[PDB]
Amino acid sequence: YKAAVEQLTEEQKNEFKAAFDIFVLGAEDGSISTKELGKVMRMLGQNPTPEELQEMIDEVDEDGSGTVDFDEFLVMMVRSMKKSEEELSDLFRMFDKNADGYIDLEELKIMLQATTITEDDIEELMKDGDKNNDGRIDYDEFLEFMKGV
Ligand SMILES: CC(C)COC[C@H](CN(Cc1ccccc1)c1ccccc1)N1CCCC1
Ligand SMILES: CC(C)COC[C@H](CN(Cc1ccccc1)c1ccccc1)N1CCCC1
Ligand SMILES: CC(C)COC[C@H](CN(Cc1ccccc1)c1ccccc1)N1CCCC1
Ligand SMILES: [Ca+2]
Ligand SMILES: [Ca+2]
Ligand SMILES: [Ca+2]
Repeated sequence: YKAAVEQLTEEQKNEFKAAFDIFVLGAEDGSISTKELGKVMRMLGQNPTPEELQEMIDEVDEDGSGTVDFDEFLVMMVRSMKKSEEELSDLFRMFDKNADGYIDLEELKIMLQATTITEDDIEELMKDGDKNNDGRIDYDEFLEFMKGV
């Protein structure tokens, strides 16, 4: 909910902002349309249909603008943290190409293709998610990372 968004620390909002920035790369009016959602999806190795992408945009577009702005992105995230389990597993697998149950530094570099976010940002992301210091994020770490401890 809108209010719950204000429970996020200032650092969480910034991190979500960094993620939002990747989606709006080269976007009109800096908001996420089906076009940008399709580009990230494709960069992650998927091949969504127009119906699937439109379904995702409508699910989080609260003002019927047809696009997702940062405020709506935040609410969307707050909502998933506080079905979500399944999307999380798929997302993990999108990064875990060899299916060994880990996301290593190289696999995270997928986010630099056709791209705002930098290698330093990636190595930092890795440190944030890698709790046991083995240079990788396993599924349990990933879930804790995505849900918030
Ligand atoms: C590498 C694969 C294991 C991940 O793809 C799984 C897809 C993702 N979904 C939704 C989704 C998108 C983003 C993040 C998590 C889930 C999907 C839907 C439309 C287009 C591409 C993927 N789900 C489709 C139904 C069950 C599998
Ligand atoms: C997967 C979770 C961490 C966040 O859940 C949001 C995703 C799609 N997101 C994020 C996303 C999209 C593609 C690839 C990775 C993550 C989303 C993003 C932008 C616009 C709309 C939805 N689904 C929410 C319900 C249906 C959509
Ligand atoms: C799931 C999406 C809404 C984006 O989530 C963004 C980041 C890291 N993502 C990076 C990412 C960028 C763009 C699209 C999808 C994901 C991430 C990626 C891989 C492994 C761990 C985190 N999470 C860190 C803690 C909560 C936010
Ligand atoms: Ca909107
Ligand atoms: Ca892997
Ligand atoms: Ca680890």
